[PDB]
Amino acid sequence: KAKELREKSVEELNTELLNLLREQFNLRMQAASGQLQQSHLLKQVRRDVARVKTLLNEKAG
Amino acid sequence: MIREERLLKVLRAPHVSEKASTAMEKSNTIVLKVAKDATKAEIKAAVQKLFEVEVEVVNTLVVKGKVKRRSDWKKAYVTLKEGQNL
Amino acid sequence: MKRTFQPSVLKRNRSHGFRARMATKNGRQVLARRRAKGRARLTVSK
Amino acid sequence: AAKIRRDDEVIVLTGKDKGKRGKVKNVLSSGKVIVEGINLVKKHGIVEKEAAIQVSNVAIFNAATGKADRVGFRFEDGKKVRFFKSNSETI
Amino acid sequence: SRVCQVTGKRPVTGNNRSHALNATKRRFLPNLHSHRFWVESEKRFVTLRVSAKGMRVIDKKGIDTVLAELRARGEKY
RNA sequence: UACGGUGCUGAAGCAACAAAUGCCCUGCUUCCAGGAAAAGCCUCUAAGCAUCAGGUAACAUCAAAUCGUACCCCAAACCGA
RNA sequence: CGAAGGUGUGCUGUGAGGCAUGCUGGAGGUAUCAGAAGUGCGAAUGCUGACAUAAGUAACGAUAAAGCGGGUGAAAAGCCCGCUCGCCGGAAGACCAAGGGUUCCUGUCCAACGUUAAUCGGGGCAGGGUGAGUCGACCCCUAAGGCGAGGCCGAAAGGCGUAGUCGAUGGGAAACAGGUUAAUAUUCCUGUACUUGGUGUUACUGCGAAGGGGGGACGGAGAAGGCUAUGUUGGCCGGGCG
RNA sequence: UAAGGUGAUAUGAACCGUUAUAACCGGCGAUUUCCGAAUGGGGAAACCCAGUGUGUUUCGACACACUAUCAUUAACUGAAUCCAUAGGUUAAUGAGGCGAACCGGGGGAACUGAAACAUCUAAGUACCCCGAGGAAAAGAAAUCAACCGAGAUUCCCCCAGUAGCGGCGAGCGAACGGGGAGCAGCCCAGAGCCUGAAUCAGUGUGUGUGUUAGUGGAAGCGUCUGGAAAGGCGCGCGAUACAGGGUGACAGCCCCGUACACAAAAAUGCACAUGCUGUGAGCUCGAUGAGUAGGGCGGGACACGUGGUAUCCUGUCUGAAUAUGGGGGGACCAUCCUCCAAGGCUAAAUACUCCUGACUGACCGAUAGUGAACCAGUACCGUGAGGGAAAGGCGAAAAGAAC
Repeated sequence: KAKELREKSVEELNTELLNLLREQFNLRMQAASGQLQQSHLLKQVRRDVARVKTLLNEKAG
Repeated sequence: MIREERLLKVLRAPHVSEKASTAMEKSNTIVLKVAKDATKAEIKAAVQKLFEVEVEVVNTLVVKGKVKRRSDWKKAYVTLKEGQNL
Repeated sequence: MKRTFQPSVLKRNRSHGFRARMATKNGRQVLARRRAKGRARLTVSK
Repeated sequence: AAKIRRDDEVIVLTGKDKGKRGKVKNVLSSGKVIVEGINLVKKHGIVEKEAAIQVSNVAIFNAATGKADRVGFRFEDGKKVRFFKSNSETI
Repeated sequence: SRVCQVTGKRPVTGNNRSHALNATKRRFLPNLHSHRFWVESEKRFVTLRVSAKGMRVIDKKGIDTVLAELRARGEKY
């Protein structure tokens, strides 16, 4: 999953990061409200934010 | 300006209780769990943006942790102007 | 009758608190002793 | 580095089920296996599950020599392959 | 402290011995005095805390070389 | 009406006298034992600034964060096992 | 196909002891000859744990005080509700600070806890509850005091202390009445307010210190007067006619 | 390196992976909240309050960095005061704190023993403080010896409980000399000649060895008792492996291994080989450490308590010769023997264990062994320093008991 992130540019890595954070917020709000049975999305999105800003850190020098 | 990320971080969950309901149907105010370090301003901005509703004022209180292991959390009384939220 | 322990949080922290221990080398040795023994509560500071 | 896997038709060496044959349904991390229909715990009324058994207690079934066998590890085509020891036949 | 800037003499400890040889832990102090020395090269008076043997060393060597020694070991005067 | 309680409507709503240890009063009078401090505050200028900056007034707008707020508290919640 | 251990019984030796095998137990134990001992308990006002005794004895914590009816429950002297009766009333009422820390409120429960029973509880368990520009803290400022750049000292560690910096128990800006929850209210809501900055805009202008001068800013006692909280009585209004 | 996973709890739930990018383990990274040397100022630790820049801004604001003190070095400007200094300011570079023992220093007891006690002993011990390093210290003769000689320190066995010292009491207690372990010596106080001239560290490599993942491993069945075999019994087989641990009782052959053979992207250590970098050789003539040696006084250290007291040290006061010179050779003097102080540096043998891995015990087996086998420095107690527990075991499998 990190590969296709690698060929992506810093500019679009930020857009994806924002998209992931909005998804994290949405999933948090479903999960708190009682729906969202697919409870693993939470871990998936945290992990995806992690790799996105790992890549985004290593691009910056 | 408070940037996008902090807003995405400050709202934890909607607090649901008899008080929270009656608050919604009488004072047109919604009660939320927020990040323990969130501010009146941050909660206000976050609600206005992420919920696309208009807010009059925010009142916050930190609920002390009950013996068990409950962590201290902050409860927010968000008073909407006229938009129906949820 | 009046007993010996009349609590006061301010006085407690000023007399035995963490920064009072750190003020003098003898207090820092109290702290070193208590770490060496592995005290869960290192001082009165709560 | 296992010598007993899931899809594996295996025979029991000890414990009321000597000689019975079955398939390894599950492999528990504690060095026990769930084998098809050997260690049936019958309690009350109706059918119940198979309790675990030590992997030490089952042996891979050669099914050609018709007898239990020991397993070994070699490197055919630069790849760890399991082989029946009493036959040298890759599994 | 009671240290000579020049020689480094300090207070040392020793016994005080009575006629019956009763021993009492005591101290011997350097004969320190704070005295202003004319430094010809610098055209200023430098004040040093020296023992009397310190002044004698100044007299042999001269204040310039002694001040050099103090700078060398970093004593501030 | 859940027998807990809830809603709805609502008349008069004044005067006299007596009043604190409370207020005026940090006053007043007396006394000897002769009764904090600094800031806010108000005014004056100095170096400077100079058709500027500041000040002052009006008026509009906005900001006032963060934390404590339950409960006991002459006591079965504190100090005394 | 029954190890040690435990509990019996028989036999044996001068003893310390040994041997056998019933039962329990359920997995170890060791003839022999050597070797090494944390090698043997009844006492030390021994040490630790168990369990006795007195003995179902004393006691059950202010001599303010209880009695019925109904409810609920398996069960009510103690819980709830009602009616009486007693007790406090400058307190045993209310409100805080300090301290405590969730004891708060609600629903369940009754093991332990509660000197009795408990259906009850500050008990267990689960869910809730603490909303502030004006109240407090923080914050500006200082006292006693603490710490203290340099500094002056002192075998070292350190001591004292100047500029300073902290430190309330003190001085610095401002919200009140009604209504509300099961539990929060000067915080929510309703009405009516007030304070301090910033930012503009307009008018008019001397503005500007770590400095100066005022102010803050002050004792004890006593004696008035003028008041108000507050009460009492009349009137008024609503009800009453025993 | 894998067919299984998502630490335990732990069921579950949601999933993920199956030659390969599930998991897992190693190397190397990135992130790393607040407190705490805590360092931007404060503070009652984990909090409060900033300033200064640089951006952004939706004008409400927001982000990110920096900012402690000291020492040193440089720049700048710079009082009395004229130059000057003192100061100030700004950078850069270090340091700070913690950690078990060991080690070197600066301080320094008492109980006790002497059958009392004061000399003495305990004892330079406990403790305190400061500083370093993987060791530290010491170390290259102003050393012993004895008329022969040896040859730097450290450590061990002797010497020897000897000689001595000692209210000649209690006690304390050497050397010389020998056996060993280990074992290289150097440099400045200075210039010439020579001139990187071998050189000891720094780094970049290259190679060989470790180390931090791992890989393969060799062989057994029938029958009997039993709940189960690993036991018995019969007949085998491997073995450079019959170390161990499991597996339902007691397994060389069932499993994990074991002996043995291997492995490393990468990152490290350790040898060498180099390249280079500060550095210096050799040579010849010099020079040869002064408030010092010694003395007077008061102490301390030497086994040596001042004794007939050598020797060393220094608080105090003095004060040489200087290589035709001086020190020592147990008062002292002569003699003839030996060495060169008043400047340094230095490996090894030696000490120690917070830690890590392996392996072993006529070591313990839950009142034992750590205080603690168990979520223990915990509950608990104290105002605080500090004190300080009790507590293991169902079964082969929860099959943990539906009704």
